[PDB]
Amino acid sequence: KQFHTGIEIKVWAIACFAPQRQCTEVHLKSFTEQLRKISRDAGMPIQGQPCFCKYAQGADSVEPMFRHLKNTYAGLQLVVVILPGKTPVYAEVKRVGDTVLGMATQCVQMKNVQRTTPQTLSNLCLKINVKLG
Ligand SMILES: Nc1ncnc2c1ncn2[C@@H]1O[C@H](COP(=O)(O)O)[C@@H](O)[C@H]1O
Repeated sequence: KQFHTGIEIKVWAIACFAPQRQCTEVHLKSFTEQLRKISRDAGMPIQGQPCFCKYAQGADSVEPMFRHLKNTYAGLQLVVVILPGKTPVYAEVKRVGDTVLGMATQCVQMKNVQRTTPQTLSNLCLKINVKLG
């Protein structure tokens, strides 16, 4: 439950399973900037430039995507996964990340990317801190 120091997240990825027309590029860039600042201020800095940011659709897209990521980006520390409401994509991200490829993933809801609040960003930093701590 305690906050872990020493975490720096330099290589990370975004997979957006929410529809681009709903969660546009500027939503992603804005969400990301807000996340960079609060994680910085908290002392678990996530660098502002993700190594990869793409839209995907459907649970079947998850495993080919993570394979690509794992095959392409050495030192990949985290995949942030944006979800549009209740979706089987969540189950699949966890199956593949935790069980198949050993890749750390953190899911977040589309609504919290379209409009951030300090508290929802805080919730996310803590979930991330526990994971990589
Ligand atoms: N069945 C589901 N469908 C969509 N989103 C989910 C589901 N289960 C959990 N989540 C979201 O996943 C996030 C937690 O992800 P994680 O901490 O990576 O396990 C929470 O913010 C939830 O909103």
